[PDB]
Amino acid sequence: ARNVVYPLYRLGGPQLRVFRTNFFIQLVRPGVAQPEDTVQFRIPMEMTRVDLRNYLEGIYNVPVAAVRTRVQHGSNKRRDHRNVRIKKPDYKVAYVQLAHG
Amino acid sequence: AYEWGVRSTRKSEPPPLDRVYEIPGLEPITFAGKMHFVPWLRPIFPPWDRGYKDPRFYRSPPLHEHPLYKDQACYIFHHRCRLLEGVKQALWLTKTKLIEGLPEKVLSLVDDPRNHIENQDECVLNVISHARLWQTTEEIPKRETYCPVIVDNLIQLCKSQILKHPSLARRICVQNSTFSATWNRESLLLQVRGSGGARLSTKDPLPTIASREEIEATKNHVLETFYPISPIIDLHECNIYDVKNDTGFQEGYPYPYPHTLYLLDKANLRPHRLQPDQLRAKMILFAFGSALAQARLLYGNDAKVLEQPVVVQSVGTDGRVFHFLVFQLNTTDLDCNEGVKNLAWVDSDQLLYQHFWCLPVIKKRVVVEPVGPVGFKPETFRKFLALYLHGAA
Amino acid sequence: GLEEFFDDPKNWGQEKVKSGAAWTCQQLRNKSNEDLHKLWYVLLKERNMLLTLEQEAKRQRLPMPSPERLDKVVDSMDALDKVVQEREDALRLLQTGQERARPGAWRRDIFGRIIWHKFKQWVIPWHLNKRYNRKRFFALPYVDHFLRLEREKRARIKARKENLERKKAKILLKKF
Amino acid sequence: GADRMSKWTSKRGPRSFRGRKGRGAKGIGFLTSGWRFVQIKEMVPEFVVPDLTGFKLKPYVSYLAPESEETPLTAAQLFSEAVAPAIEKDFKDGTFDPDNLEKYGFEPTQEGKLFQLYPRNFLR
Amino acid sequence: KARGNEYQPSNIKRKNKHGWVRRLSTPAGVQVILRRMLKGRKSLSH
Amino acid sequence: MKYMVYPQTFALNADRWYQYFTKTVFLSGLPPPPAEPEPEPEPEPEPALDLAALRAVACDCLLQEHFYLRRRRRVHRYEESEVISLPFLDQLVSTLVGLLSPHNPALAAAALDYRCPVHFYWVRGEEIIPRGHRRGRIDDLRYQIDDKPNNQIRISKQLAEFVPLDYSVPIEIPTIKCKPDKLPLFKRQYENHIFVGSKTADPCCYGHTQFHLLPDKLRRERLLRQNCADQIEVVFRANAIASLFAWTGAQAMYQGFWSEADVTRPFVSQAVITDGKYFSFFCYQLNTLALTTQADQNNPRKNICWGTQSKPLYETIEDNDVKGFNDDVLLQIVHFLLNRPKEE
Amino acid sequence: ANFVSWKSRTKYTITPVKMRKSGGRDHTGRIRVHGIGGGHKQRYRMIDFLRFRPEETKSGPFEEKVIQVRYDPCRSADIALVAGGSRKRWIIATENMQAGDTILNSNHIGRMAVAAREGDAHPLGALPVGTLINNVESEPGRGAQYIRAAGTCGVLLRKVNGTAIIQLPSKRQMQVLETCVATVGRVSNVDHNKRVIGKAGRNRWLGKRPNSGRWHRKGGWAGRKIRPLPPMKSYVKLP
RNA sequence: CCUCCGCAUAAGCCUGCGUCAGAUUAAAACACUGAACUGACAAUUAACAGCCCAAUAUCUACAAUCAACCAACAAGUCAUUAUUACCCUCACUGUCAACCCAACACAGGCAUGCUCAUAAGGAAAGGUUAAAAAAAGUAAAAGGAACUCGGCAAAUCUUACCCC
RNA sequence: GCUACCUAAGAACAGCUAAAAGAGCACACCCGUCUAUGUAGCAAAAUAGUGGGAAGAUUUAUAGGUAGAGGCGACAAACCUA
RNA sequence: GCUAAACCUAGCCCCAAACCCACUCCACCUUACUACCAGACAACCUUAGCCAAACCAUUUACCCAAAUAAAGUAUAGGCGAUA
Ligand SMILES: [Mg+2]
Ligand SMILES: [Mg+2]
Ligand SMILES: [Mg+2]
Ligand SMILES: [Mg+2]
Ligand SMILES: [Mg+2]
Ligand SMILES: [Mg+2]
Ligand SMILES: [Mg+2]
Ligand SMILES: [Mg+2]
Ligand SMILES: [Mg+2]
Ligand SMILES: [Mg+2]
Ligand SMILES: [Mg+2]
Ligand SMILES: [Mg+2]
Ligand SMILES: [Mg+2]
Ligand SMILES: [Mg+2]
Ligand SMILES: [Mg+2]
Ligand SMILES: [Mg+2]
Ligand SMILES: [Mg+2]
Ligand SMILES: [Mg+2]
Ligand SMILES: [Mg+2]
Repeated sequence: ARNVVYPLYRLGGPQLRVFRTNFFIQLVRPGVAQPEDTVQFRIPMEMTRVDLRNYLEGIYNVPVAAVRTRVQHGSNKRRDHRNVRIKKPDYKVAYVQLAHG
Repeated sequence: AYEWGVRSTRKSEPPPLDRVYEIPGLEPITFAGKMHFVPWLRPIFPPWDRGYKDPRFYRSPPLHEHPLYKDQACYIFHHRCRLLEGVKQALWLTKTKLIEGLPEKVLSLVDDPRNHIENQDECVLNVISHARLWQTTEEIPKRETYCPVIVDNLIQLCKSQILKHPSLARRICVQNSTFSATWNRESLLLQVRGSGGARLSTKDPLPTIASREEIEATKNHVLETFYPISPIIDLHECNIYDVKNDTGFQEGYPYPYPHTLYLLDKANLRPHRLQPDQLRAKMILFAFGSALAQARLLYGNDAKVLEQPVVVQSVGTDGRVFHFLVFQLNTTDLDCNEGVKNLAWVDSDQLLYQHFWCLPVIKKRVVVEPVGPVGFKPETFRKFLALYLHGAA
Repeated sequence: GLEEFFDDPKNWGQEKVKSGAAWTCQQLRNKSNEDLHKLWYVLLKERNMLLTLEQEAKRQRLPMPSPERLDKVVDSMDALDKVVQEREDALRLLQTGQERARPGAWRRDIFGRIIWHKFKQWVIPWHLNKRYNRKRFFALPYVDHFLRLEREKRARIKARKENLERKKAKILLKKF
Repeated sequence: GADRMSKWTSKRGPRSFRGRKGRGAKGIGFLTSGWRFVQIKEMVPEFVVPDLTGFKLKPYVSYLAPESEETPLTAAQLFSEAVAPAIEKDFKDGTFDPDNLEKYGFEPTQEGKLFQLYPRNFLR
Repeated sequence: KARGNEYQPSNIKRKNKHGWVRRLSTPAGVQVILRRMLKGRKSLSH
Repeated sequence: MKYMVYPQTFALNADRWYQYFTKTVFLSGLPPPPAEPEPEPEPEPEPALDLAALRAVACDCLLQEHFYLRRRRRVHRYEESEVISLPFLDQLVSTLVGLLSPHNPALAAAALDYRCPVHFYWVRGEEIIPRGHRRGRIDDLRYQIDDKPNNQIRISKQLAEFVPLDYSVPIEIPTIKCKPDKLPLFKRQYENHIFVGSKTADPCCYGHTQFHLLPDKLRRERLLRQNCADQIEVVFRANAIASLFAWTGAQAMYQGFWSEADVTRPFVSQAVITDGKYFSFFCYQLNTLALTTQADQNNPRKNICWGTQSKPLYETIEDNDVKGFNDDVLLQIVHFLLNRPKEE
Repeated sequence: ANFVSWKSRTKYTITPVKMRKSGGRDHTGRIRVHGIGGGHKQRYRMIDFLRFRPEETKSGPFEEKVIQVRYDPCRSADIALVAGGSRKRWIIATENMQAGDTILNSNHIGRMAVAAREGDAHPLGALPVGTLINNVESEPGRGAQYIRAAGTCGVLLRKVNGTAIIQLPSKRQMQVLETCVATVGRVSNVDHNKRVIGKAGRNRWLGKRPNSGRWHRKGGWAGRKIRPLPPMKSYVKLP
């Protein structure tokens, strides 16, 4: 979940569980050539590799073999008519590699 | 006296508490209720503790309540102990007499022409060249990487003779082993815990070197003592310890009997490298500890003169200079200084080579000395081969 | 499977998907919590597919078939979250008599303003928390003149606003 | 000079500044002596996804459904529809005792259980 | 020689010299921040 | 800038990518034995191999680390593959070499190495630069392998080839319709090293057998946990291909061979790649060293790697004695160690 | 300014300690002393100036063994590493101390004076009158603050009913308690005056900056002054 | 034809010559369509590098310079042990460019590694003519400092003396 | 974040003559003697050539310190954001 | 006939009246906008000067009770500027 306070884990404490997740992802078409088992997603900033793997295998039952992530910097070059820079949002993209061929 | 703690760096005592804490029956009104500091008030806080154990933030109990705390201090010799009066210190701590030359058995074993290596001088020169110049991509290998390499390569070179002597098959070279031997010595509880490079362990024990005649005749020898310096200097005096006289291998181990302990000087820095006398003392004490652990394992915990001595061998190397040692242990009683002493034939300062030029030293575009080892004594490797061949012939 | 990031392949490039009636807060209150959870995940998958379609339409430089579907799903999930939060708030009020399930305190920071400081669930007590004891929740009153200046600036803005309202009303009455 | 207006992110400083800032992801473990990262399974949010095979509730509604007057749920309404019938019955029977409200659904302290309400133990 | 390049950027020096923590560490810097807030500056510090 | 190729890698299907980068064909099983020569002196003294003695030595080296040693710390579940299995591996290799010296005299004069580095640098293919002031210009795809086997054996006389230098196989080397970067692979610029395990002045130029230990990042249990079940043999295959190609290429370039002076004889090497308990064996034959675009237009030669499925040496070692012990794995180890340079 | 002194360690040890330079700056960061800064890096050997200090669980006078005589970059005179019992320490080497010698540290004061070789430490009452002494204290057990430089030496002049009178290298005389310990002989590293710096570079290595180029006119202090010796210094309390 | 360049890392900067469309207009010191641009779309994937460590005592005299002889001074850049605690693991962040500081697409300034002329990287001439004056060179009869405040500059390789 | 000085922890110095070296020739590198150009210039101090040094009192990257009734200064009334 | 020219209304000013503001979730004193760790330091202090005195050297209105008047009076003051 995002924009929420995580309970602080103490040694021996219960398992952290999220029941109504706040993460929404987009399945984007790659802009370059990628291996046949590679699926490209656009995920929120606070999502991690483990979060996306568990998301995919729990909500869509998609077997996942690998996850890599990176942060794309949105352009802060466009100027408004008042010469104020317009910022395109930075986003996070993930490359997942499917599991069983 | 002069004390070494500058108070500009010491801890600062807390500012004196408010005078409201000196009025009986009057309860101060502080900022503990707002859970943050404010410049007008001040709170006393009880000491805090955790109801749960956390290993990343553990705090050990004070030393006196440790279960293994002993009122009398035991003196520990480990791999990093450097004795001041090294050789004499080791002889006193171990109750032993030193012999200048190596035993006659090993030299007789090596003097047989058929017992030599096929091309011994060339093989040893090649091993030196590989350890000192060829072993890495870097121009001049460091001691930390060329000492163990040269020793392991010499061990393999000697191991190559298994076909000529089909009795080296009952050996092995164990790494990451430890000895722990505790003995009383004039009411001084001494303990040696040794952890070095590698030990040759064989399925059979080494034959005794000295005879019972020499063992008996040793009883007139008097251990030299150094008055101003205690024999205990430069040993870790610890009050927390346990008395376990165990070796690194219990029953059922196929190679129980140690053969030779190899002691490396892996240190690029001279102050971190041991001096030759200190290294010799280190190998003397390590061999004594191995022999003592074996003696306790085989012949109980009694302090007695052994009818079957225990022989342990050792060699300490800087990478260029070698020191050889054959140690024979005859007694398990070491509090008294009058009985029969153990024996130690020690050979000191044996160069395998004098210098190595990793690059061609050039003076006015003409080479004066070529790339290779300058000076080479085959007798050092001959002693090495004899020590390896002691157990099997 | 990954086919759930896209709609029925018969709808691909069909320019219209006739569906609507996003969930109403009352209709979601009518349901139970397990049904709410399952419907939340259904709406989550639908929202993911709609976001995927929107991004792909942007890449292809074509209009989105029916963009109002995304708004309907978004507000339906917002209503579901509202219903769950309402039930939780009522239960917390009933059992502990509290709102604002994140503990906090009215404090006064280094600049002299009145803030609502939310707590941060540490593991050691605050009196030996070193980082926490570096924040200052007090004034040091060299800030009082700045407080008065900000108050006067607020008063000036408010007076300008009221005067402008008066002038606009006067003009409106002058014409009509 | 330097860009004062752009938001300070993890891409902007020197090598040490990079890698310390982060992007808002929540930690799932700690760093040990060899820089090795130890993950804690309990610090990773486990997604509680239900079964949807027999679930007949679509993400939209039919237009034929009729409107209803909205009524936000209150603590009073929840009490009236949760505890009032049972406590009315056991007061009419004369068994209601004011001391023990626990068997009506109330609990004195919230520390004992796992999902405590005021400090909001759980996530979402 | 040429003397236009007096600015040799470094984020560490910038944040150490004109940062928020450095401002708040002194009552004078707190008043600098207060002056910025009163004037309505979009950036109170570096 | 060159791609850093890691033999022990977490990349998923790295075996095929390494096959492309190296121009290597892979086949299951050992290379066929050389039955062409006729050993008319079949009756002879022929000192038979002591299977009981070799099994005893192997089990003793196993028990010297796994069931028992005077350990100190715990030892933890991590760093197990370093504290237990690495000493087990080099102990086993040293004892086996010493015991097999009488049967294989080439082992006595060999050089045994512990964790020595081997590097190979080479060029394979080209690309057009897509961005920047060098856009549209052609550049070579450079690769660098920096390996470190747990144990190595180097000899001064080259081994015998397994198949002829022009040996043709109907299967073709896999090709990627994608960039090397997406393996993932990453580029870097540092020193280009061609290193056989020792400098050029060492008489023991050629290689005999490598010994590789899989790191803790690539445990069988971890691969199962990451939902990568059919990825277990891929790491073995990739390690074998990369390490043996690097070793054989360094051996060839130490003889003055390169892309424009390919070879006059094949180069061969062997490898035993293991987890703590599972073992796999590989044979490699470097045929061609001409892998550039210029030198690979009309080149029919391929490098060959032969490999086996990973088999467990033992099974559930517990109670001071090993429960199961596959003697065939130790037989494969000794058979690999018994290979000698061909003599007429 | 954030200045923390390097002299921050509360346990005596033999290994050299890293010492940070100052540049003639106090804790505030301003120049307090001119002409100081930027020499060769140095490490600190800890000198035990309390010459008589018995070990733990031991009380009486003790002997010691000069293990080595070493050069100290932090002082004019050289320093002897000396071991005894089970501990070693650095002390100020006096002249003619070499490795292998034995040194006596004694506390008991005798009815008749004792004969002392050039390296021992006795209470000033036990010493003969007129001996050359060094490393003297002021209170008993205070530790040696006076004569400690290379080649310098002082002389015991008289013994009084409970005190002893000592001449300093500057010829000033001071009386200390009879139980004040001092070491016999002159300090080592003699011929230190004859050292020739040779060039300004050697001064720079030594860590001293050049003098200011500003021309100061001389005042009334500049002429030669012939003053009488200052009065006796007394360190004996009297009610 | 030039190359005293270049390729990386650090630091700095922050999408800043990738694709498509507008090019009717707009900056291109002119233009084609792309370094002085508008909108949309797309990308930098960790092994490299950052981000570390449970306490309480205790230990740590012997530089480096191929470290071996020899030789020093300015005296130096690297080490543990004892007991208790501890069996979960591979997260997060940087990764683009023709680029930074100099108001500029500025003959200026800019740390380290690598080959020290290259396998990198580049273009002094918009076209013409062949005036003066000016700048940078090249060659010059006979003479050889007669110039000039002064052998400044240039060309050749240079003796002796003085002041500070 | 320039610059003056300092502190911590780093880096660089080819080749030849090596007298041993705050030695000599000489790169990189630091500086700026003299000339010419330039003078709203490429440049609010540059360019070309020529020069001084270049294993040291050297040069230099990083972080930190000293501030104006002051700091720092191998005193030039030097420098402390043209 | 090009460049241009022209335009009312955004808002503002001075009064009166009235005492005025600020947590949706998340983050923010460390390098602010950073989920998660053991020295607990801490603020309270007479303005000065320009200027006037035709220089300047004591001195030179400026402070927070509705008005007005007493009154620019009593007083102060290089007895002078002025207060
Ligand atoms: Mg002077
Ligand atoms: Mg002077
Ligand atoms: Mg790049
Ligand atoms: Mg400019
Ligand atoms: Mg080119
Ligand atoms: Mg041109
Ligand atoms: Mg022309
Ligand atoms: Mg022209
Ligand atoms: Mg002429
Ligand atoms: Mg003339
Ligand atoms: Mg004339
Ligand atoms: Mg001239
Ligand atoms: Mg010089
Ligand atoms: Mg020179
Ligand atoms: Mg002057
Ligand atoms: Mg002047
Ligand atoms: Mg005036
Ligand atoms: Mg006037
Ligand atoms: Mg005047």
